[PDB]
Amino acid sequence: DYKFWYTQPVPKINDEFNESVNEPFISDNKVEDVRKDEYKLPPGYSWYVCDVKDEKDRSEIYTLLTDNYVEDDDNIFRFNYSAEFLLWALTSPNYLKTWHIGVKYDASNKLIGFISAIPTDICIHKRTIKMAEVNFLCVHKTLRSKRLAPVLIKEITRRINLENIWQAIYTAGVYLPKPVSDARYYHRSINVKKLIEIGFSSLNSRLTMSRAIKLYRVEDTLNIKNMRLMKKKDVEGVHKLLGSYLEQFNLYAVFTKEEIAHWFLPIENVIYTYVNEENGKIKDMISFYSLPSQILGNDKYSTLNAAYSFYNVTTTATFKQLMQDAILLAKRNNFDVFNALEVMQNKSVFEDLKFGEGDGSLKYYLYNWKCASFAPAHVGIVLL
Ligand SMILES: CCCCCCCCCCCCCC(=O)CSCCNC(=O)CCNC(=O)[C@H](O)C(C)(C)COP(=O)(O)OP(=O)(O)OC[C@H]1O[C@@H](n2cnc3c(N)ncnc32)[C@H](O)[C@@H]1OP(=O)(O)O
Ligand SMILES: Cc1n[nH]c(C)c1Cc1nnc(-c2sc3ccccc3c2OC2CCNCC2)o1
Ligand SMILES: [Cl-]
Ligand SMILES: [Mg+2]
Ligand SMILES: [N+]
Repeated sequence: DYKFWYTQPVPKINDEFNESVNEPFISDNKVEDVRKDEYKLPPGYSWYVCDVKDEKDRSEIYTLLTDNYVEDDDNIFRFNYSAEFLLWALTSPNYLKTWHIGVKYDASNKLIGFISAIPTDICIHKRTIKMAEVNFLCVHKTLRSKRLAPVLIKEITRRINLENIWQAIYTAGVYLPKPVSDARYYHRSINVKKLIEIGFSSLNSRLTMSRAIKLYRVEDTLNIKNMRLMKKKDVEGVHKLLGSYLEQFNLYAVFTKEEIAHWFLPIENVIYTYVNEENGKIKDMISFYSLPSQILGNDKYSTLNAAYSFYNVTTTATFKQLMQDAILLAKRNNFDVFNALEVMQNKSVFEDLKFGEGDGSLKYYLYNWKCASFAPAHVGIVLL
């Protein structure tokens, strides 16, 4: 029925647009007309402005997400974004603290809901638009199906519109009106044995434990011998290499140098970026972020460490050789599995590099934007 989504400027379930349509649902919006009152919460709940730079406010958001955020379909894994990852994800250039919105239960003073946005320039079918990237919408498990989520959504929309921004980008595993693209995820086992023991991977009479371990063995030698952790001197080179690469896609963020520095400079247990420099020029890059999942009800293991393919560009090797090196660098950093979406050129290497198809897919959405949908190979952005 989508009783809430149908009141919003997003496509109806049956809407399909020609490649030539690329425009808002509602144009000529006026900042002066935006509501100045906060949306009403049910009795006993209050808005709270989170300070993600304050360790203790950041720890509250962390706890709320650790306990109540996204699980896989079978409720075996729940994402466990670290506190330091949340700092990086929310404090990108020109971020607004007022777009990091909590909801507390007054009587306990406990955070029970959150939603966030950061500003980014998004190019959709060759038109670049200032947008908000929305993420970390979460309502405590005890308060589900009370229609709190549309309150969170309408309040962040209002605060975004105060900044004269009228479009947003977001991703979800659930189907909503109406994806612009849908990308399945794939997984490449690194610590085979652990993945078998927690239920993620399987054996059979052909594939015994020892044979599974040998199937996924990797050689500890890079195809691109000089691939090294990115350093601040590499920001201009990464900006040129990535910025050029991304223009081929139907949907991508347009990064400034500031943004390159924030989204790529390495941070242990958060973001890993490697580069290959030749004559002071960056010719190849690999990047993946750390997103562990908490393992629910396994006696032996509590955490699955997982590296998430982010942006990868090669000019001196084949894309397969580059992604093989990305797997190796993940293995060198203690990750159990390497996860990738079928975006950009990724799908082309999955069979050869022994990726297995996962359980589900990630839907990409835009708010207040009408356009043709497209295959995920034409998606050139990866959200957190
Ligand atoms: C111009 C600026 C524009 C800015 C805003 C752009 C839009 C931003 C939109 C947000 C983007 C976030 C992206 C992002 O964070 C990444 S996707 C991860 C979302 N978070 C989780 O899955 C965490 C675990 N689940 C929860 O915490 C709750 O189930 C949530 C809070 C999801 C819903 O709480 P609830 O207690 O289960 O449900 P009610 O309160 O009763 O609300 C039901 C209404 O919520 C609609 N719903 C459910 N899940 C949704 C989802 N993932 N996106 C959008 N809408 C979602 C649902 O269809 C229904 O509407 P309908 O009746 O029409 O069908
Ligand atoms: C809960 C869980 N534990 N382990 C799994 C697999 C899942 C299910 C799942 N949901 N999204 C995904 C994937 S794979 C993936 C691979 C590369 C890049 C992004 C993603 C991605 O999305 C990102 C970005 C949007 N925000 C959530 C995380 O994977
Ligand atoms: Cl309303
Ligand atoms: Mg609710
Ligand atoms: N996301």
